[PDB]
Amino acid sequence: MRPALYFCGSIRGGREDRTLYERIVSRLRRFGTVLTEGGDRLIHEQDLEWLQQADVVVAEVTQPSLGVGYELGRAVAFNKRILCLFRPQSGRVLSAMIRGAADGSRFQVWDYEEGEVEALLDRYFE
Amino acid sequence: RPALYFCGSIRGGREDRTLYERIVSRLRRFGTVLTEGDRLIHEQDLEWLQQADVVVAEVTQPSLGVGYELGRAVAFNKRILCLFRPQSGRVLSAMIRGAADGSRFQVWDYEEGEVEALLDRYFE
Ligand SMILES: O=c1[nH]c(=O)n([C@@H]2O[C@H](COP(=O)(O)O)[C@@H](O)[C@H]2O)cc1CO
Ligand SMILES: O=c1[nH]c(=O)n([C@@H]2O[C@H](COP(=O)(O)O)[C@@H](O)[C@H]2O)cc1CO
Repeated sequence: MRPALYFCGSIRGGREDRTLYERIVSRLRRFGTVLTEGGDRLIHEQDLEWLQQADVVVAEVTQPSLGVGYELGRAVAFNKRILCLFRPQSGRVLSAMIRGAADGSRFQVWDYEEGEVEALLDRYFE
Repeated sequence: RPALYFCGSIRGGREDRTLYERIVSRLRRFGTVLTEGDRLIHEQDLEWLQQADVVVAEVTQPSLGVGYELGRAVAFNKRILCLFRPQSGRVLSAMIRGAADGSRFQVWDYEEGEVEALLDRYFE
C-alpha cells in the first residue's frame, strides 16, 4: 500500500539543485520507499531495475540532464505514473519533450516555486 | 532509403548548433533525415522517431529532450549512435554511457574535426 518511489535529478548535468533534491527525497521517504536512495553499465542496469519496480517516478527537471531525460523516456515506455517538477524562476524554458509529454494524469508536469516543494508533494501524494 | 532521426540540444543550450548542422548535412548522404505548442512538438517527434531506422544523437550538451528521445528510441527498438566530445571537459551521463552495448546502441567519443569521417565509417 505504501508506494515504491524513484527519484530523478541531474548529477553529471550539474549538481546545482542537489540541496533541493535532498529535500524532495526527504519528503518522499515520508510516503514510501525511495528505491534510488562497466561502472556506468552497473548504474544503468540497477537504475532500470528500480525504474520498473517504481509505483511513481518523481523528477526535478529544472537542470537539464541527459540521464533524467533518458529515465523519463524509459519510464513513459514502461507506462509509469510520472510527476515532473519545474521551477520557472530558474529563467530556463523547460524542454518541449518534457512539457509536451504531459497528459495531465499519468504524466504530470507542475511548475512551482522552490520553497513550496514539500507542500506540493503533500498535495500529490495524499 | 534508410530513415534517420537526429537529436541535439535546443532548450538545453544551442552552443553546438554549428556542429549539429555539419552532422545533419553528412547524414543526408546516407538516408532520409526526418528531423531536418510543445505538445505538437512532442507528438510529431515521437511519430518520426517511431518511423526511424537509426537515431543519431550528439550528446555533448546536457539536454532533457535528447535524453528523452534516446529513452523512447531504446523502447521503440531502434538502432542508436551517440556522439560525445571529451574536449567539452564533461563526463558523459552514466545513463547514456551505460546504455551502450557496442552494437545496436553505440557511444563514440570523437574530436570535432573528425565527425564526418566517423559518420562515413558508421554508415559504411
Ligand atoms: O552516478 C549516477 N547515478 C545515477 O543514478 N544516475 C541517474 O541518472 C540521473 C542523472 O543523470 P545525469 O545528470 O548524470 O546525466 C539521476 O536521476 C540518476 O538516477 C546518473 C549518474 C551519473 O550520470
Ligand atoms: O523546439 C523543439 N523542437 C524539437 O524537435 N525538440 C526535440 O528535442 C531535442 C532537444 O531537447 P531540449 O534540449 O530542447 O530539451 C531535439 O533533439 C529535438 O529533436 C526540442 C525542442 C525544444 O525543447
